This record gives sequence, structure tokens and C-alpha cells, in this order.
Amino acid sequence: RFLKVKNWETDVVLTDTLHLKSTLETGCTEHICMGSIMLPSVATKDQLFPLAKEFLDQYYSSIKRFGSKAHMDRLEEVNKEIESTSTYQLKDTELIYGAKHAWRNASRCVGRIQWSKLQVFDARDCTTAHGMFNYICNHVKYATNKGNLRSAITIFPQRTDGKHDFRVWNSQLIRYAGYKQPDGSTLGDPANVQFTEICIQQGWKAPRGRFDVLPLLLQANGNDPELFQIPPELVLEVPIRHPKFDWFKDLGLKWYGLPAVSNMLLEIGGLEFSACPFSGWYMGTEIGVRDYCDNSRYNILEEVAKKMDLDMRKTSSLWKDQALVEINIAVLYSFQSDKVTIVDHHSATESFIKHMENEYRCRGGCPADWVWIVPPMSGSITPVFHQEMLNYRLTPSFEYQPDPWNTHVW
Amino acid sequence: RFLKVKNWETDVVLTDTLHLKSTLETGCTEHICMGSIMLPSVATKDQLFPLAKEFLDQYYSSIKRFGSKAHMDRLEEVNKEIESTSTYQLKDTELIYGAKHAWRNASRCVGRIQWSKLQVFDARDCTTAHGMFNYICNHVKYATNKGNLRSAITIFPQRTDGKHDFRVWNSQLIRYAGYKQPDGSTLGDPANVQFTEICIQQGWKAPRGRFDVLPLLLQANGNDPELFQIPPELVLEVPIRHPKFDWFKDLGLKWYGLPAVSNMLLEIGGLEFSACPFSGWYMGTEIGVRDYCDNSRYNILEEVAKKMDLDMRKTSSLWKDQALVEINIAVLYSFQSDKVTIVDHHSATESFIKHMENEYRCRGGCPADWVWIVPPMSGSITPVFHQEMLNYRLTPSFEYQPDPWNTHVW
Ligand code: HEM
Ligand code: HEM
Ligand SMILES: N=C(Nc1cccc(CNCCc2ccc(-c3ccccc3)cc2CN)c1)c1cccs1
Ligand SMILES: N=C(Nc1cccc(CNCCc2ccc(-c3ccccc3)cc2CN)c1)c1cccs1
Ligand SMILES: C[C@H](O)[C@H](O)[C@H]1CNc2nc(N)[nH]c(=O)c2N1
Ligand SMILES: C[C@H](O)[C@H](O)[C@H]1CNc2nc(N)[nH]c(=O)c2N1
Ligand SMILES: [Zn+2]
Repeated sequence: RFLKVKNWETDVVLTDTLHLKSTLETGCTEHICMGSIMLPSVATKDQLFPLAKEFLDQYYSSIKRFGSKAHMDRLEEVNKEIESTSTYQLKDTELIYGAKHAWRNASRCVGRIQWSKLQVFDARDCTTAHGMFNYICNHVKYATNKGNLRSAITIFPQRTDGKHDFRVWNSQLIRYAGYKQPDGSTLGDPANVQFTEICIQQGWKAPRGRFDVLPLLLQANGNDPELFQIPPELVLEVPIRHPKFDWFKDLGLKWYGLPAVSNMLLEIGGLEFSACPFSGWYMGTEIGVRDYCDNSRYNILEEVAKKMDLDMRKTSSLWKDQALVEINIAVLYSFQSDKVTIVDHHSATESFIKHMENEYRCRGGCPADWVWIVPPMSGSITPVFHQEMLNYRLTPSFEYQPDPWNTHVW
Repeated sequence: RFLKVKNWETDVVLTDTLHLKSTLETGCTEHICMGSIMLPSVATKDQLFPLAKEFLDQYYSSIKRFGSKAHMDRLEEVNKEIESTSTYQLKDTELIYGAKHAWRNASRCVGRIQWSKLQVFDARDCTTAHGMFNYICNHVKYATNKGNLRSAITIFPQRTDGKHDFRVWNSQLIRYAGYKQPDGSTLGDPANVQFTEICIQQGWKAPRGRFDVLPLLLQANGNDPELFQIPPELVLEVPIRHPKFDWFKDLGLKWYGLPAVSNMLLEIGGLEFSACPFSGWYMGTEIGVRDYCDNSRYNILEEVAKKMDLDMRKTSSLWKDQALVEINIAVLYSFQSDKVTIVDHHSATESFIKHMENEYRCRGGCPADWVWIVPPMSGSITPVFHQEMLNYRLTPSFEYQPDPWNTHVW
């Protein structure tokens, strides 16, 4: 009931009591661990007030006013508001608190040392896709900050009956298109080929190239979604060069500076925000390892190893590993030389350990998903590899949700 | 009750029903996943026959004679033998079956495609530490096979009352010593500094250098353990050179060819074999990444990056990643050029996926520990990174056990 986590590189032991406040379930049981399963698995008023009370208790605790009169009146105000409408509305303060803590609770996020430096854009007054576009543009502009990236979240109206959901159909605000070729191969990003076609179906005119920034597909109040093109001046892009290899330019790679997830669901006090695009900055490996080198993504290890003139006959020459490291030095160098915020996996993972120590100290724990926290290369030469982590579900939280096209009464 | 695991690089889905035969518990609950905890947590006759029956049922099932007369008579023979002595003895056939399946069930072992090619040395007639030494030497000689390594396990008498355990006090049959220096630094292997001292306490005369192969500390029938020096001619060693960098020789690194774990407990049919050294061959990264580059092991990344003349000022130059890849090419090249069996993490992890497909097909599943199966470098450019795995505990099994010195009535 007071669980211990050890770091096997420092012999440091932290004690977790925060997992006692855990509410949702993990997918694991006493007899099966599902910690490597990628995805593990309308509301009513009878369930809502417990969720609202729990959240309001932690909100008022966090401002040194747990159990005060203002707390009780808010509790009663929300209870009575749930009585009337079978839902309720968060204060601006509660909304900002909840969003920050959904990030704080994201066990898969190695970047949480920054969790309290989060800029919350309240878009709950939005009514139309055009409003969404506007709000999203201002998010991109603010978050990008001329390369001095700033963490931000934009929060559209909460789910009501379910058939009036706000949704951003893009998986990220900024992603590159993906088209299948006549010869079956893929140009651009294979991950987005279905979404790229959905935009063509709703009317996108595609410049069938590699790094074509997709338009936005914005659904407002459950209506059919609508296409919008982010102004190109708002899309900061980094050309990828290597500090040593000059042919690396000829590779002609570029990536966007702003990672901004837009397909997740923000849960606060039992309220569901189905459209809550949030952005930070990149860890290098997301681009250099996963985006560029996943076999189902840009899959460039072939080309880079060629230009390096590596022994590609044998798997055991580690030509793949050697090219992988060169690519990630190139992503980092290119972003830093452009003053565009980025963090290498060593800096990021060290900060997460430090963040973990803070959370165990001032909060009694830190939910953490080792499978996701350990970078996709150089695992054990980063300190998180050696860090036991307890994974558990705390709320407020970011949740996955079905893709909108699979569910939307169209 | 019929769980699905997906590979997110191939879109391949396998169905696991084998987890239903799972017996022991994982450490995880519905509310907390402990999949990154490194260690998760005398017998009686009233518990033994269930364990014996379960095992004998699976043994006789596996030879197409489940429920036959020979099965029932063995079941009755073992029941009556447990009645008399409150324990029982395995047939040679059952012992070999159990050991192979303890390996087959080792969810942390990426090497299980080989699980049925296991050479079982029955040492249950051993009575003394000298017998153990002899048996262990023959294991080393056979397994090493002039570099054409062969998987083997040597199985000493099962635990009886508990105070007559056979134990190999070494964590591996072959490991390098570790001594702390006058200036506090460590020479050799920091992992073994406590064990190295224990040998000095029991009488080892140490050649205080780096790669000094430790003696054996063998405990027989619960008596005090005794030191033995493996004949050096039996300890195959590989000098580490690089196919490109000639200074890599000046690094003066060498490792032993035979990885042979000796501190684990083999559980078969509820019987406990506390001394069961088993050996295979190395995956390159065990040496090149963990042994050489863990900060708490040989910690050589410093030196290698120096000789490579790498930018070590910035963490973000990835000098560590770049030196790490060079080291692992050197370990692989050096072993292969010496015809000493080794497998690179690409070959090994590909074979494990293939092994997984076999087990789901012909067995309904394959227990697998993603945290341990994914190599410590180049994670996502190997196929296991993308492979959902269910972890669960099947028996026969290899279990951790306390270090003998912490428990032994001395
Ligand atoms: C500020 C810099 C940030 C960094 C360096 C960072 C880093 C990361 C990385 C590398 C991942 C793994 C993503 C993947 O592999 O696909 C991740 C996951 C995640 N991040 Fe962060 N992040 C940052 C900011 C944020 C912010 C501002 C939020 C929310 C407000 C957030 C919420 C999450 C969530 C919910 C996940 C889990 C995604 C999933 O399960 O698919 N992060 N983070
Ligand atoms: C034949 C070649 C083999 C290869 C390439 C291989 C590979 C590996 C590797 C890389 C690990 C992780 C070890 C670590 O990181 O410390 C491991 C773990 C393990 N292996 Fe294998 N192995 C082989 C043979 C065997 C054999 C013959 C057995 C038993 C008869 C075995 C049983 C185990 C067990 C029980 C573990 C888990 C150890 C733990 O939890 O600490 N392996 N294997
Ligand atoms: N720095 C960042 N990064 C980051 C953070 C959170 C989440 C993500 C993206 N998380 C997506 C992982 C994912 C999800 C689904 C599928 C998938 C779904 C259906 C079919 C096939 C694949 C594949 C992947 C990645 N392979 C990136 C930030 C972006 C915004 C703030 S921080
Ligand atoms: N190819 C091989 N390899 C392999 C396979 C199985 C197990 C192992 C060694 N598994 C040890 C992992 C471990 C355990 C304990 C501690 C530890 C304990 C107390 C204090 C500090 C550390 C540290 C580590 C590694 N960091 C290697 C083979 C050897 C034999 C057959 S196959
Ligand atoms: C099967 C496995 O869960 C899947 O590949 C996970 C592994 N860890 C990951 N970790 C991060 N950060 N991002 C990912 O997409 C994944 N993928
Ligand atoms: C904390 C964490 O569980 C620990 O570092 C694990 C991670 N995965 C591992 N995987 C292997 N193969 N060997 C290890 O020693 C470890 N260490
Ligand atoms: Zn688990």
C-alpha cells in the first residue's frame, strides 16, 4: 500500500502513495501485464457529481482552501447545476488547473517537468468550424513563438449529448500528407494516407509531393467537418542538415517545428473535451528515429546508409544503427542552428528523472509508462531505462478517442 | 478471455489463449502496472501434488499420451511418493521437458526460438562442491564447443528441507572481478565488487586487474561454499577489435564468450532446483551496451568517444550514441572473426517475432516482457519494439532467488 520504485543506476528508492488516488484501470490484472499494449481498454448525471466532487476536492486542496466555504458553495453550485442540466461548466481557473494536471498525469509524456508552464486557450465559446480555425491558428502562432516554442492547449466546448462533439480530425495540427503511388509505393507520410484521402474526399486539392502540410478538418457542434489551410507563414519548418556530412542537404529532408496533438480527449471533472489540441516541442528522436526511420513512416535508413557508404550486406554491420545516430545528430543540429526549440533524448530523460523526484517528494508519486518514456534509441545510456516506474491512471487526463470518421453520424 | 496482441509495423494480430493456463501472479493489478519493476513479488506436501499433477498433465499431453495408463500410473506413483517423502523425483525425460519449458516460458528471454535445442545435464547425483566443480567444468567445455556455442543447463539436486540447498554463489559461471581502488574508483567490473570480496573472504588470492575471471563459489547440500578456479583453457575469451578503427585494440577490451547464468532457481512440477546454471550465447548488446557502457559497469563511453575525437561538450552532439554504435560493431566483428557464436540485436529480435508467431500458432501464445525483450539500443528500428506482448507467468519457470550469502545459516 506504499510501493517502492528503484533506480538501478543510482540505487535511489522512491515511495509511491499517489497510486492510491488512482481511479481508472490499467488493463493489467494479477495474472497478465498489458504494459506493452498500445491502446488499453454518453455520460449520465448519476455518475457526474462523484467525478466533479473528486476534481473539485483536488482543485480546492491545491489552492489551500480544501473544505472552506468557497469550496462547499462551489460543490453545491456544481451539484445544483448538474441537477438542472445534467452537466456543468468549469471556472476558467478550474479549466486551467485541470488541463495542467491532465498533462501532469500523462504517464507516457517524458516532457512533464514543464507541466505547470502550460498556456491554456479557452475556446469554449467557439460555435463553428471557422471559429475553430481561427482559434487553432492563434494557437499555432502563439505556441511557435518564432521558434522559441511555448507549450499550449486550446480547449473547445465540452461534449454534451454526444452527437454535438467538437473534433479536430487531424491527428496533429501540422502533419505532412501521404499518397500511394501508381507503383504502390508511398509519397510523403504513409501514416496519414487515409486522412490525406479523407481531405481529398471532402475536397482537398493536393500538391502530391512529400512534405505537403495537410489542411485542417474541423468539426463543430457535431456538424460535418470543413477544410481549412493554415497560413503557410504560421507553419515553421526546419531544413535538416548535418554538421559534418554536406550531402545530408541533398537528402532534402525537412520537418515542422511544432508538434501539436489534436486527436485526444481531455477529461476534467467528468467533463469531456473531445477537441483539445495541445503542443509542446519535439524530442529529437520523435523525428529522427520514429518519423524518419520507422519502416511504416518515411523509412529513410536505406538512403542515409547508402550516402554514408556503409556495409549494408550484413545485418550485423549495424549499418542501420550507425545511420540512425547520424540522422538524429542532423535533426538536433538543424533545429538548434535555427533557434527552434528541441530537446535531445539525454536532456529530456534526465529532466524526467528530476521531475520524478519532485513528484514523489511533493505529490507522493508520478505515474510513468516505461514503455513510452524510454527513447526509441540509446535506451540504456539514458537514465530512465534504469528507472523503475509505476504506471497508473490519475485524473484529469488525456484519453485516446475513436477517429471521428469511424463514429460520426455523417 | 481471448486476448489480442498487435504488431504496429506489420498490422499482424495474434490471439493469446495461453495466458489462461497462467498460474503465478505478475505484480500488476487492475489499478497499477508494474511491468518495469525489475523484481516483482520451504514447501509442503499439501501444495505439492497439485503442482506435480499440473506438470505431469502437461508432460503427458506433450507426448500424445494425456490420460493414458502410463500417465495415470505416473500420477499415482508421484502421489504415493509425495505421500511417503513429502517430495518426489522427476524422470530424466520429465527433467529435460521441464528445463526446456522453463526456458520456453522465460518471458524476458529474446533467445527462445532455440528453446527446444537445450542440452540438459543431469547433476542430481552430485553430493559435494568438488562434484559441482566437475559438473560445471564439463558444462563450460560442452557449451563453449570451441566457439560453436551450444545451449546447455546443468541441474543439481532439488531443494529438500531448505537448509540443504545446492547453490552456485556466482551470478554467472564466468564473470570478471571487481575491486575498489584506493582512490575510490573501481577496477574490473563494479557489479561484482561484493562477490569479489566474498571470494577474498573465503580465501581467494586476487590478481587485482581488470578482466580477472572470478573463481567458483559452490555450496553443496547446504554446507559452506568452496572456491574453485575454472581451468583457464576452458574460458574462451574474445579480444575486442574494430574492423575500421585500429586504436580500438589499444582500448584493450576483451569479454568471455560464454554467458552462463548460475544464480536462478528452476521450478519444475513444484520441485525447486536452486542450482541450475544455464548458458546460451550472447546477444551483442549485452556486452557492447550494458556491460561496457552502463554507468555502473565498465562505463567506457568516455574513452571511446575520446579516441573518436567526438564533440563531448554538448549532450546534444549525441557523442554517446555515436560511440555506443561503434562499440557494438566492434563486439560483433570481434566475435564473428573468431568464429565465436554471437547474435546481433536485429537478427535476434527478428527471430523472436518469428518465434512468437510459432508459439501463438502451435501453443496459443508466448509470454513476453517487452521491457526486457526490446534491446537496450536501437529500440524502434528492431521489430519487437513495434510488437505488443502479453506478459504472464507459466510454469516450469526460472525464478530469481535471494543471494546465498543473505540467507545461508553459515
Ligand atoms: C513541452 C515539451 C514536451 C515534450 C518534450 C514532450 C515529450 C513527449 C514525447 C516524446 C511523447 C511520446 C510521443 C510519441 O512517442 O508519440 C509524449 C507523449 C505525450 N505527451 Fe508530451 N511532451 C511535451 C509537451 C506536452 C504537453 C504540453 C502536453 C499536454 C498538454 C503533453 C501530453 C502528452 C500526452 C498525453 C502524451 C501521451 C500520448 C499518447 O499516449 O499517444 N505533452 N510527450
Ligand atoms: C541461446 C541463446 C540465448 C540468447 C541469445 C538469449 C538472450 C537473452 C537476453 C539478451 C536476455 C536478457 C538478459 C539480460 O539483459 O540480462 C535473456 C534473458 C533470459 N534468458 Fe535467454 N538467451 C539465450 C539462451 C537462454 C537459455 C539456454 C536459457 C535457459 C535454459 C535462457 C533463459 C533466460 C532467462 C530465464 C532470462 C531472464 C533473466 C532475468 O530475468 O534476469 N536463455 N536472454
Ligand atoms: N513532442 C510531442 N510529441 C507527441 C506527444 C504526444 C503524442 C504524440 C503522438 N502520439 C501518437 C502515437 C501514435 C498513435 C497512433 C498510431 C497509429 C494509430 C493507428 C494506426 C497506426 C498507428 C501511431 C502512433 C505512433 N506510431 C506526439 C508533442 C506534441 C504535442 C505536445 S508534445
Ligand atoms: N545471453 C545471455 N544473457 C543472459 C541471460 C539471462 C540472464 C542474464 C543476466 N541477467 C541479470 C540481469 C541483472 C540482474 C541483477 C542485477 C542487479 C542485482 C542487484 C544489484 C544490482 C544489479 C543487474 C542485472 C543487469 N543490470 C544474461 C545468457 C546467459 C545464459 C544463457 S543466455
Ligand atoms: C507495441 C508497443 O507498445 C508500441 O510500439 C509502443 C512502444 N513504445 C512507444 N513509445 C513511444 N514514445 N511512442 C510509441 O509510439 C511507442 N510505441
Ligand atoms: C528499471 C528497468 O526495469 C530495468 O532497467 C530493466 C529494463 N530492461 C532490461 N532489459 C534487459 N534485457 N536487461 C535488463 O537488465 C533490463 N533492465
Ligand atoms: Zn502491467
